[PDB]
Amino acid sequence: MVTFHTNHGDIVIKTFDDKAPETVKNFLDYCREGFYNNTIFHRVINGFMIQGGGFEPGMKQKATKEPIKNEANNGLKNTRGTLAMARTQAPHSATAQFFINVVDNDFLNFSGESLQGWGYCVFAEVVDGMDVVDKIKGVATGRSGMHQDVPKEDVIIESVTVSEH
Repeated sequence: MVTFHTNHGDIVIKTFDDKAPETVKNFLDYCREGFYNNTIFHRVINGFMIQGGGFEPGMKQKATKEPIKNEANNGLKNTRGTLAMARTQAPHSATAQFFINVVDNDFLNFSGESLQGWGYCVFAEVVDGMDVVDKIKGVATGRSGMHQDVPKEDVIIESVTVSEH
């Protein structure tokens, strides 16, 4: 279990370790090491998703570890409340950034091991705190340089709690 302690409340997450083993290992390593502490949700698009795990207040992008294999061929779907890894164009480019689907986003789902089909790897889901996710998704946003949909007031992950068996 992972809990993001945000300045708007707790987001409580169950991870799908066996379905996305490299992804969950990467995520938990960042959690346990404090990487997500003092990071923001820097991209909030109502009716789509909320994204974080990369920037400190002031839009300061942190150094990450090397990227991970895309495990989206695990059959898990980007339904409302799931977490998936953000990434750039290359399939195996995810590092620390993740997003929470706020509606079902079928168009993000894996359809093939290809540039257009690889999709976005689901590795966890919110089990409590969707009210907090729903508060975040409705905040006022604007531009920061190249970035769009940046909350005008910082939505901050202050700390995390990891519990494992």
